[PDB]
Amino acid sequence: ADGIQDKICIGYLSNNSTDTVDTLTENGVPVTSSIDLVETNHTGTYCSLNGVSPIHLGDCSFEGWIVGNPSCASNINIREWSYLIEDPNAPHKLCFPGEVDNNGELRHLFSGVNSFSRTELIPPSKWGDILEGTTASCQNRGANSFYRNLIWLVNKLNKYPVVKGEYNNTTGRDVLVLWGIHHPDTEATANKLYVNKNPYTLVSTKEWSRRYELEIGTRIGDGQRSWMKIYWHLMHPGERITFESSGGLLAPRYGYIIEKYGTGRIFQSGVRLAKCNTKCQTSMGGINTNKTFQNIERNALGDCPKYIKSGQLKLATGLRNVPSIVERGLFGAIAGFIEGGWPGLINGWYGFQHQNEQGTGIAADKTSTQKAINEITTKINNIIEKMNGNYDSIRGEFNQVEKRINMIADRVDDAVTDIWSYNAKLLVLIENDRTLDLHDANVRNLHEQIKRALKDNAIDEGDGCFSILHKCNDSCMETIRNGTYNHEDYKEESQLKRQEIEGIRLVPR
Amino acid sequence: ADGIQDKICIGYLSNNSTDTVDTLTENGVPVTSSIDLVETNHTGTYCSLNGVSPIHLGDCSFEGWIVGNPSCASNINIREWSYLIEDPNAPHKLCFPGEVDNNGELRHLFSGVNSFSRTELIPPSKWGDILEGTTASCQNRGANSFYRNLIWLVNKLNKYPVVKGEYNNTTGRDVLVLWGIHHPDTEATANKLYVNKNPYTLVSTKEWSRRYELEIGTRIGDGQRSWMKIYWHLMHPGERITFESSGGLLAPRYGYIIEKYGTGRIFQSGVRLAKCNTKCQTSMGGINTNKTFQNIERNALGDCPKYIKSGQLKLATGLRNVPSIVERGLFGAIAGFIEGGWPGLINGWYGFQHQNEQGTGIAADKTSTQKAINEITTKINNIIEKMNGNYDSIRGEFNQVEKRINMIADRVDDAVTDIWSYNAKLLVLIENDRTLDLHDANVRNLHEQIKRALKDNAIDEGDGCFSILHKCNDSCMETIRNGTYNHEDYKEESQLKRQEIEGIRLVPR
Amino acid sequence: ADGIQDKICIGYLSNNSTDTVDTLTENGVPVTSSIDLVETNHTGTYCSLNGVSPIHLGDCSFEGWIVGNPSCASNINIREWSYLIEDPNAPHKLCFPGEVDNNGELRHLFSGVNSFSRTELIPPSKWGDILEGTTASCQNRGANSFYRNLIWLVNKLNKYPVVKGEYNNTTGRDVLVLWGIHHPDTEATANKLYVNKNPYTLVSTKEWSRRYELEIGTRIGDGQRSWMKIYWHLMHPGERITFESSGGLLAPRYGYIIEKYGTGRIFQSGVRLAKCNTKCQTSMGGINTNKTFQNIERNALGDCPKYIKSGQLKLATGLRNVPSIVERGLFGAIAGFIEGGWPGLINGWYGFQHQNEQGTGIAADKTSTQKAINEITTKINNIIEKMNGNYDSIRGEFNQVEKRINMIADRVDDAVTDIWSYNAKLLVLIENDRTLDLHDANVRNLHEQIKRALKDNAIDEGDGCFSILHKCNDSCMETIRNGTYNHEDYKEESQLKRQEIEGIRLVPR
Ligand SMILES: *[C@@H]1O[C@H](CO)[C@@H](O[C@@H]2O[C@H](CO)[C@@H](O)[C@H](O)[C@H]2NC(C)=O)[C@H](O)[C@H]1NC(C)=O
Ligand SMILES: *[C@@H]1O[C@H](CO)[C@@H](O[C@@H]2O[C@H](CO)[C@@H](O)[C@H](O)[C@H]2NC(C)=O)[C@H](O)[C@H]1NC(C)=O
Ligand SMILES: *[C@@H]1O[C@H](CO)[C@@H](O[C@@H]2O[C@H](CO)[C@@H](O)[C@H](O)[C@H]2NC(C)=O)[C@H](O)[C@H]1NC(C)=O
Ligand SMILES: *[C@@H]1O[C@H](CO)[C@@H](O)[C@H](O)[C@H]1NC(C)=O
Ligand SMILES: *[C@@H]1O[C@H](CO)[C@@H](O)[C@H](O)[C@H]1NC(C)=O
Ligand SMILES: *[C@@H]1O[C@H](CO)[C@@H](O)[C@H](O)[C@H]1NC(C)=O
Repeated sequence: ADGIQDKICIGYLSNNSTDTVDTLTENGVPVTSSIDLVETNHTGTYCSLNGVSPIHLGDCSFEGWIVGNPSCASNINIREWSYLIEDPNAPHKLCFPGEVDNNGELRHLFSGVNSFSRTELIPPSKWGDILEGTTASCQNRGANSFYRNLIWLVNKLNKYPVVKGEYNNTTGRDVLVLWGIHHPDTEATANKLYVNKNPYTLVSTKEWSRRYELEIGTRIGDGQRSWMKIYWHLMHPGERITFESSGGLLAPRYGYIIEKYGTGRIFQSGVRLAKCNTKCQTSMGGINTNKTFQNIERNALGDCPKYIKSGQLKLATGLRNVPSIVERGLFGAIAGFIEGGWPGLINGWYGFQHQNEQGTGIAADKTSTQKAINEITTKINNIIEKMNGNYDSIRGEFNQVEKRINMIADRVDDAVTDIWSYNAKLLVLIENDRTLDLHDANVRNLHEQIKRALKDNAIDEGDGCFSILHKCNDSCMETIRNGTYNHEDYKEESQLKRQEIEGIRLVPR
Repeated sequence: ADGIQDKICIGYLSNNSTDTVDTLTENGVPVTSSIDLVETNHTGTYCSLNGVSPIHLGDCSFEGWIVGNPSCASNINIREWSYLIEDPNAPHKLCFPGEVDNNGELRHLFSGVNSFSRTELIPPSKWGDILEGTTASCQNRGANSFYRNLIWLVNKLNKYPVVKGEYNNTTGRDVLVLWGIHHPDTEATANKLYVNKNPYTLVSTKEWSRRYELEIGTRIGDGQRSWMKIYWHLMHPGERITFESSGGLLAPRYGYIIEKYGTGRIFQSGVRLAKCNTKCQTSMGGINTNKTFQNIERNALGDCPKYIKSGQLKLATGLRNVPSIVERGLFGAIAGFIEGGWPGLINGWYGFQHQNEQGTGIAADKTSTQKAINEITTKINNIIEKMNGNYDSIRGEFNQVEKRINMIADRVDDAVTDIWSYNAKLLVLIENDRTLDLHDANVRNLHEQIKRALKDNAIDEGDGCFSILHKCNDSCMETIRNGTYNHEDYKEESQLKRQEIEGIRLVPR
Repeated sequence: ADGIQDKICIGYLSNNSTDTVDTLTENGVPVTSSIDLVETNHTGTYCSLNGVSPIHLGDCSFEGWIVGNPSCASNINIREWSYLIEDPNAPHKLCFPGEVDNNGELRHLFSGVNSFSRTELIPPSKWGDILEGTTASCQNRGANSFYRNLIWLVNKLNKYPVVKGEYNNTTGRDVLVLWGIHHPDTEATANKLYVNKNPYTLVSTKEWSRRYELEIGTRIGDGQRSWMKIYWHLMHPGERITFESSGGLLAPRYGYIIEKYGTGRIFQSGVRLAKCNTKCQTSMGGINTNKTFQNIERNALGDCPKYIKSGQLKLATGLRNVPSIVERGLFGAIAGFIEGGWPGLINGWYGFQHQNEQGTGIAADKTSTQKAINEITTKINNIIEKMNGNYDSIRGEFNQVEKRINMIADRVDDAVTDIWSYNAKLLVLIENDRTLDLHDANVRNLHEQIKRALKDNAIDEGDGCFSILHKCNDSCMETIRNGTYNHEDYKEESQLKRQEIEGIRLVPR
């Protein structure tokens, strides 16, 4: 074949790429590397959350558990929980027919509590010459009993003196106090249990006072015609609460001393509780990741990636080194192998390819490729580390009659997810174009430094290569790659060669 | 005239620019085309919403309609609605002076409902040896009557036996049950209507229980001194509800089986209900658009563009082809005509203008321009189609005494709008710079490919044009345009011409 | 030193930088100037808010103030407030033991009130033949007294006739109406004060009706064993309210006409009230800035920068004029002085540096720099001026029992702040890359312009400079700078010089 000038090319060195990204302007762009911004894996189980175990309520509802239905696990030894797991259809709810007042708010406050201790508020003896009602509805191991937290005060010897009890919160923390009223199905039952005419109960702190009378009538709860209503109050430190009754009162025995609460979630049973720990629990499973987005489950609690409605989002890190870059004046070469291999993050080289009489080869330019790795590392770290806010669900606990406020809370969570989801999808598409164009600008900048060093000693072939107008052996090549080439040294030889080339004619003149 | 070299210019072809955009860095930039991102057109009427008609409550309030004020249109035949339209001063509210308990919640749940069916819960005969009170306050076809949904139980022959009724929700769906209590103005009226001393009403499900006694005294509603309180509960499947009364109960007759509810809005009357269908209904009119933003009305319901506080936002799609582009080394030509017309999205071509002895002309480069159309299309489709979230108002239904929560919910809607408003205004400005810059970059790329083809056979005039150093007739120009021109074919002629040009002296040596 | 050709260099003229910023891809980039996007300075005091004074409740709680505890300053003369400052341990609350119903809602609506006036609802005479109860718990002006806004109706001559009174809202505005019920500690006290058996109060509008009976028993408030409960209603124009009692009513005397309410905040005492005015009040102090973000305090009210969780964010405006730009083909010079000084926005100039046999000098290119100032100004103004939404806290007032809605509101506030926080941090990083890159493109364009004018009469040195192939005295330099230089003028000279330099040999041939 005809003789050819020695040649040096500046551009990309990499292997063949398989994995593509999308950019705002282009689809299915092959690049040498990328990262996934979205977490899709999870444990598929309920785990501890940041070292703190949840409580699985098993066969019991929250209400049954918190009031102390003796068919439920006692909470005498509980110290903390991160979240609760509850069976919507748990069999053991309130053992004796009744309801809990404001129980959506109570669920929300006990969804997680970081410091919890059950405490005896008032000893059973304080109420005086009374006895304690028990019921087959609320059995303890086959014996008739009652909620662990309350005392059903009833007549002794057919008398019911006025009873009184009080509790001062001296614990230095918040204390949950529970009490109730039993409403008889008949006047006969009321007369029998409580004796006194027009029984009343009066409960007060220095901030509020409530008075309760009996609401007589037949109800349709299972296993009883009468009915109980349960009430609660969270006392701040220094509060005082007093109870007085001539009949009806289900007296407070045990309360809960609680600190750092409302910090959990009531998740639904089904998914299994496993021995494991995660920094982000969702209803599908626990997530352990350094990714800042997840597309698994909107219902999430803890140190979480933001949920987004998205498929995977691949953030380009490497090079667009495909055959067609030549149409933009860029050079690239493909090679299964180099030496010291390819850099991890960008997979991985700006560099040179040469040809002279001694042969061919490729060589990386470490200094420029390092500035690129730094720029890419800086970009990725800024996108990731600046997302340092709070991204678990915006969510509350609500009961059956709180549909409006439940709906609006869930909508605001959805609206916040919509802003994040669009922003994430666009940032990635935009930044992918900017990263690919950044690699191009970098190699073009290297190409211009070479152009500048070669001056009139080389023809710019417009494809990222230079044809050198003198003999350029491996030592010459290495002076070009290492920035020490001096065009003066070869001026005589180069002007003679340029003259010779200028005179060649494809069709004879 | 003096001799001139044949010439080819690479750049923009288009007609005159009638369309200006703003960019992050410049105002009033003329471009050959853009698209509007914000919808400003609407029907000015209330329409069907994605195939589902609303209900115009006409001269009735929601309360009147829902309890069945006989002056209001029966809902016996209604099966569904997308939203409600209500006159805030409708004359027909509760016909007999009264109130509906928790009516904000009730409004919110009935704002729209996908499957609705009225149902007779309990036959009027079940209540026993009672009669039914009617009233001139509630006339039906001129006759004294009562709400369709309730039965005013009163004595028969100066007897009022205890009445009982119950309803088992066996429907597989949610059942709204309504009931009330009448509170006499005097003990005399209470004795006359209900007979029994201290009459009571007891209503209960297995989940809750309420007991109601009469609250006697004169009220100020129009046409009556007495007063009614209406109450409701939404039963889930399997629930059971019982009624018992010795006087005062306004007994349940008709309830409503409902599925997929709380999905609507209660819009205010004034704007007219037209025969039409839209995917997004606002209080101003229906919006039928593929735009993703609207600036018409914040109160919007359905598959909606997100409401933003903004003027129109023009996204540039076409070319910055103005005379001043030459200051940045770019060529452009303005033509009222080109064979085959201009492309739709960019309203302009990348391409060529030429001059030689045969004459002058312009020609589109189809390959480059097509690549641009793909890029702009992909860009637009991303910006638009990635916004597939839920952008109608974050809003609820609240009554007069629910001001705080209403205020808060509205502020959240507004803050969400403030996020999207800024994001939209800025994205457009930013993306317009990118788009106009991308077009430049694309024609600079063409110009460079030609530069590379012509090599030393053309002088780069720095204005987008090359002065060709040989005769280049139409055939030769087509080889340049179609990428087959071979500089070697004209090497002798081009060298001779260059030598001649270098020898010329404007001012004689 | 050897003879050198005359030279002109195109690029940046400025002083040493001393100012750094970060970009998405690089940290600590020295720039000639930047601006701070985040406000960090505040008054450290409570000020008037946009000309409207707050109210410092001093040693009274809001309840105590609004009901008119005589220990609290009278609000007879108040016309408005922008916000309230309250001691959470204020000693003067309700002077007689009691509670205010729905007091969190009340706090929220009175948090700031733009038009307020106290008004006499019902003259004391209306209630008929009763006397006014007073108490040492509520002393005023040396004597037992009672709340300013209420009258404790008690018997006269051991009779308590049924009292009645009404108020019609004909103010055209909303009117806050307060009433109460006294609950005796004993039957003996009830029979003594009110005489009648089973005393009742009936309070009704045309929209609702409430009946209150006495709740007898001993409470634990300081200084009294009985208890009062206080109620309110906000009447819209046209509303009518009626009161009737046979014992217990604390009758309404003064109410409040209000307009544009719910607009404030209840800040906590501590920070002192000062004679100042600002547009944005935070719990840390007043903020008077045109910046659109602040990192001072999340609890902020008014015309506010958005609170973000961020350090300072420095937006690049000036030039990246550092020695290493020459590696990217760019020229810059550093100088202390230039005729007329540096432009303030970018600090300072695109321009020229020359050298010939008359000496060396720099000169600004005013036309290209002004374009850059316009571009940056336009950028800044878009970023700032398009943030014209509402950015103070998403917040409400709640009482102690309203923990869940308070937590959820505060969470929404936080999640909105999290969006703006990430967005502001990224946007500054991204725009800084784009600003410095824009300045680079601008000077490269000026350089290309000069390149085009010099044509073959100059050697492009690839560092921003041109070696001119002829003598170019200062007049010649000036024709280059002002775009009148004509290469034809120096063609003969330049070709002779080029041919000379081509023949020179560093090592003799
Ligand atoms: C709860 O606290 C109160 C104080 O608020 C206690 O009542 C005081 O009891 C002391 C004697 O221990 C008396 O000297 C005071 O006169 C009482 N003060 C008041 C204001 O009533 C009460 O004993 C404490 N209750 C419990 C269960 O410990
Ligand atoms: C509502 O459901 C209850 C419970 O299924 C029905 O009461 C049952 O009625 C049958 C027929 O008389 C008796 O044999 C059962 O013993 C009853 N069960 C209970 C638990 O009482 C009741 O009839 C249903 N009511 C209506 C109106 O459908
Ligand atoms: C409040 O308004 C009511 C309703 O307008 C007034 O009651 C009317 O008083 C007029 C004038 O004396 C009578 O002729 C009407 O018959 C009344 N109508 C009704 C329905 O009551 C009442 O006087 C007003 N109250 C006050 C204190 O101004
Ligand atoms: C550059 O390469 C030449 C040839 O290998 C070598 O002799 C010289 O030391 C190198 N200079 C630098 C700075 O590495
Ligand atoms: C390009 O134009 C030349 C000159 O007219 C023509 O003969 C040739 O076939 C064309 N080639 C292509 C690839 O269109
Ligand atoms: C440019 O420079 C020349 C020489 O200094 C001067 O005479 C002339 O007026 C200038 N031209 C313009 C257009 O400013």
